[PDB]
Amino acid sequence: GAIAGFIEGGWTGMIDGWYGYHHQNEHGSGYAADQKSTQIAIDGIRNKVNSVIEKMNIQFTSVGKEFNSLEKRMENLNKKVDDGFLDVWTYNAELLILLENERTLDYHDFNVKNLYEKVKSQLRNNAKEIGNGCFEFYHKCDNECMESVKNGTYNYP
Amino acid sequence: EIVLTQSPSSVSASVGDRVTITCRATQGISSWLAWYQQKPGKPPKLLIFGASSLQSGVPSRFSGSGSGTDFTLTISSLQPEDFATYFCQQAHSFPLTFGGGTKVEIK
Amino acid sequence: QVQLVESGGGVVQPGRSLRLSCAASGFPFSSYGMHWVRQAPGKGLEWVAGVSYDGSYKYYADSVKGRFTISRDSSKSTLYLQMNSLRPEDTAVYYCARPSAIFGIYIILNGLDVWGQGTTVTVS
Amino acid sequence: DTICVGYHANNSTDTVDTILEKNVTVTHSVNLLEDSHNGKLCSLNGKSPLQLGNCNVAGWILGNPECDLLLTADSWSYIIETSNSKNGACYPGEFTDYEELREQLSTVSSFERFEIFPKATSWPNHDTTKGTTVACSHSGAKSFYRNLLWIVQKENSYPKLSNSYTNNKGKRVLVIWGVHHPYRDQQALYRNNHTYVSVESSKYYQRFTPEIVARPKVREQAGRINYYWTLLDQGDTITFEATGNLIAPWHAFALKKGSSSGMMVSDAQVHNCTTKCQTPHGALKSNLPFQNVHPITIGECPKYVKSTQLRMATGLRNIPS
Ligand SMILES: *[C@@H]1O[C@H](CO)[C@@H](O)[C@H](O)[C@H]1NC(C)=O
Repeated sequence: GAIAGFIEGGWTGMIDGWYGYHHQNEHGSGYAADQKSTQIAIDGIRNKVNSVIEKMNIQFTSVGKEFNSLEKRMENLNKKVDDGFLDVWTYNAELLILLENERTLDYHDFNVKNLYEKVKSQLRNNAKEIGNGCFEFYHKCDNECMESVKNGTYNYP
Repeated sequence: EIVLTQSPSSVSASVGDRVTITCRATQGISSWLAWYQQKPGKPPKLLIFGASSLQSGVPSRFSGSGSGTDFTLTISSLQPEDFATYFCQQAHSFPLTFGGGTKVEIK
Repeated sequence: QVQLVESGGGVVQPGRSLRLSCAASGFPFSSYGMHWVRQAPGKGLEWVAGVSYDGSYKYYADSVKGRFTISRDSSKSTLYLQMNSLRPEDTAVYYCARPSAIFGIYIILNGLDVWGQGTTVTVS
Repeated sequence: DTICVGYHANNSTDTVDTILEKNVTVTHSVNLLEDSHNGKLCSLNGKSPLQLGNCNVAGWILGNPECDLLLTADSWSYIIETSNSKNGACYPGEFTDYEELREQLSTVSSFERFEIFPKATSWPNHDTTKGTTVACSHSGAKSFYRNLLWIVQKENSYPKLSNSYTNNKGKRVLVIWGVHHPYRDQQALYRNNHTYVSVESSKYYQRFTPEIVARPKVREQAGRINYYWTLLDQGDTITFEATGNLIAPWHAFALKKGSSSGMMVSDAQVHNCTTKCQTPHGALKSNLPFQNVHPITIGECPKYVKSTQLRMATGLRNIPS
């Protein structure tokens, strides 16, 4: 979609947020992070990793067991248990992390897309669209016209 | 603004007690809460960021909790150096708001 | 290693101006936004100022809007708190403070990692 | 007059894997796998561990005179055995249910080593000084265990004995004894052509008709003592009686309940720190919910997984240009 798509590059000079804007009013230029979506995204990712950690309910447990020379069956059984849960938690960890990694990357992608479409929702007739995901103003735009759009308050279309 | 309300305003206890503090605001500040330690005449030291994440090097006995509305700072096994005054921080949006202070005296 | 140094706290009369400063050490200063937070002597910490990494977006407290002015220097890696129209309500132990960096981005709006020693501003 | 909408990128190199593609360069990632330990046989929580040194649980519980330091210990968070822990029983013998014993000794730091049949307050006409051997050499000279008491026949006539112990300490009391299987030395040492030991309780229930044999020597010993144990509850009473071969107890161990722990086998040196989790190789932090350090752990520990890395993505596609 957006990430690795038509917005074919990130912004290294943008180091105050994940998602945001470039303005080019003929009054100045630069980068500016959209703080609302970035705060929301960080909340999401944090609740995500934190939930992956916390739902791991742990207690006090030692794994060691001594079985003598005449208890090989129960020794191999205790292995069967330990190795069993080894395999199970290995598997759930691996797949959980694969799944939610993809799901996170699409989370960012869809957030960026919703920001683009969010500004499209406001600049309908006062902007050409440029396939690198960037808007041209069909009117003259000052150093506050660039702000009204950032805070979701753009005037007559 | 957003107004923080720490409770209780002060508390005395011995070493080894289960200490409970609250930080408590108006808006939805999700988990943007930062707990700070303070010794008299000294600058703060970030204890808890993200309202649960333990700061690097801070002992595991410091713990944070709460979400959105109700916030809490819990200390499991208090130690002599932990005698201090504690401040929570709002970080959802400007301006940054702090609390009234929650000091721990000697019992 | 990493720390922030403060200076400029002195005895001053109401109505006049001062300048406090916080020099950074041990971290990429110009990559972070920064904050000035004042501990009103007797009361708790009170956020007063904050600035972005570039210095184009600046955020102030309502009590000091149009009265104080923050700035920063990349060549000197220093934080400037230029106070105008002082009054005893501004009497406070000033702290320079560093908002924390998170997963990949150096956000301005977060908890504060590193503090200065605390330089005291007295207004008689 | 243009305004662009874009996303973040930085000079990052961390790569996370997804279900549809590999080695995806991502602007930030959080690893969920603790893989660093640094040997430090830490004193988890508060209670310093117990190092048995050159001794094992046998030589520590029996009171082998080689194992004298360990007499001090009243507490420990967990027990440590080493690759040199061989000073177990000098006079050799089957510590029956030794694994069960070791498992039971896996709960808290409750010790009270206290005396029940003092060396000379409870045994008339019974030799309480011939406990000695070239097996339990306290640096050469002959000696015997520090928690058991041998009994002889005054060299020609073995009288009868029965001392019962009631529990009054209000916790579970580990009780230790032995049965001596010596006729060349049965008829000489305890004089009887017929002996028996008898341990009775509400929970332990047995006798032993002692054995005669030329068991291959160990530490220049041909006859041997079988070392037995049991647990006594509050108020309940243990009862001993024998016409021969009672290797009588001397003082036993009053345990309790609370925070249970474990036992270990490792060769590191204890230091000063804490932890919620401890391995035979060293401590680690119970904040990341996974390990690949070692399967045997003690405490509030992460899960052991066979994985090598658990890169979890937080940022987005790192696409500089
Ligand atoms: C690139 O990243 C390294 C850390 O890996 C940092 O030291 C360096 O300053 C960064 N340079 C730029 C231009 O980002």
